[PDB]
Amino acid sequence: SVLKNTSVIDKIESYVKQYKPVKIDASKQLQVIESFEKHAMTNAKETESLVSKELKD
Amino acid sequence: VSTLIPPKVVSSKNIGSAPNAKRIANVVHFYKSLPQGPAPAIKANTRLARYKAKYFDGDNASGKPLWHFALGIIAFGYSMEYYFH
Repeated sequence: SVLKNTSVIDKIESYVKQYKPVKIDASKQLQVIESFEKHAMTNAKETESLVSKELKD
Repeated sequence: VSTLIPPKVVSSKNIGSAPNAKRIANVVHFYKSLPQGPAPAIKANTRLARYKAKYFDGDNASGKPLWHFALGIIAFGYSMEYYFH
């Protein structure tokens, strides 16, 4: 309202409203991260098996 | 660019290098180890084991057996000293 002879505020506001869905979230990673986790789980379980058997020994 | 994972890689090699060789060297002898003087076998009898236990043992370890042997050889040799001269 402070601007009196805008002639362009409507245009930019319409552009912003049309471009409100700028982009969706990128949830692409669903298996490679799972691969890293399964490798880490394997390493952790073999590690703790080794540790437990070593302390018992 | 990502997080490599060191803290659970000890599975492939046990921690330490020099004591790894000594681990197998010192862990295996404790199984067949005498608790406290097991099977001492301090008693025997084969017509000479009593002499070994009484005199040839580590408790006394004195020169008395040598003197006894000398006395015995003197007694044995007296007869053939008489026989010869």
